[PDB]
Amino acid sequence: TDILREIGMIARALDSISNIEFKELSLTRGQYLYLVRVCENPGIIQEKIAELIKVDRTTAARAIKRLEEQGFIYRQEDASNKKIKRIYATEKGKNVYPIIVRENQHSNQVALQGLSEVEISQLADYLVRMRKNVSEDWEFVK
Amino acid sequence: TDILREIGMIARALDSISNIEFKELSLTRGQYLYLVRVCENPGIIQEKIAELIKVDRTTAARAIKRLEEQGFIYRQEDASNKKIKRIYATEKGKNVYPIIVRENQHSNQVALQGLSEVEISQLADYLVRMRKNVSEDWEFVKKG
Repeated sequence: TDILREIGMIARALDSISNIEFKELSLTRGQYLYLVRVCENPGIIQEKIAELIKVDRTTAARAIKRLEEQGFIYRQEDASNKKIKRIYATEKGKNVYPIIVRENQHSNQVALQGLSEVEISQLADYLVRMRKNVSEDWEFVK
Repeated sequence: TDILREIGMIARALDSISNIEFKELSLTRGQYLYLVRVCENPGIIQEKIAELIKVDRTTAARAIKRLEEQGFIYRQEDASNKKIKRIYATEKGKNVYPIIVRENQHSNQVALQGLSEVEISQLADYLVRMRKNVSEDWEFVKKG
């Protein structure tokens, strides 16, 4: 099979599922990805967020603004440097985060059905290496 | 290691690379995905393309609509049912398709650097299983 094509189909199917199940939480269209990174990294900046999620800064910028408008996060300029805008989860964001975490844990269980622990262990090694290979190529292309 | 987290980062990284490299070819934002499926499946219907690419029917309709506007594909209405449209690549779509095919092949080579033939074969098997797993779950979720 086409390895990258399979990876893309897995990613898009998961995204399509989330657009349905997170509809009532207003975290569709990948919004939950951003909230998860903000909750795991209080005080993080837009630039770093895009780096982690692997998207362009304009894309990340729009996602963050939307999350703010929906009340999941808030931003605060640094007193020292006005240029640094730190992102934090609001009470609402910290409230829904756990559901997203558990839903993600469930998605993994669904995706990994049929695979044993040692098989999942090898898979993990291959994927991390691929992610590193592709992330580096992205930097190079950027 | 969060397996799906890795899968997601790899997919988004590739998408981000495509948005830069296909910019002059008018195929960014995943548009190349639809052109490829159309060239691989001449005459395919919108419903089926969304199923293969794993997206909702409206997202696919939007992508297919943009491809038509940018002259990559055309849609012919079925004689028995005007609402059914078979999608075909235009001359422009066919001319560009090969470039996309080779660019995707290059992306796989970059991604798989270091992995042996045997490891890649095992990976392929694991990914096919995963894809079937999540595809059926999506199908179930959709059949609400």
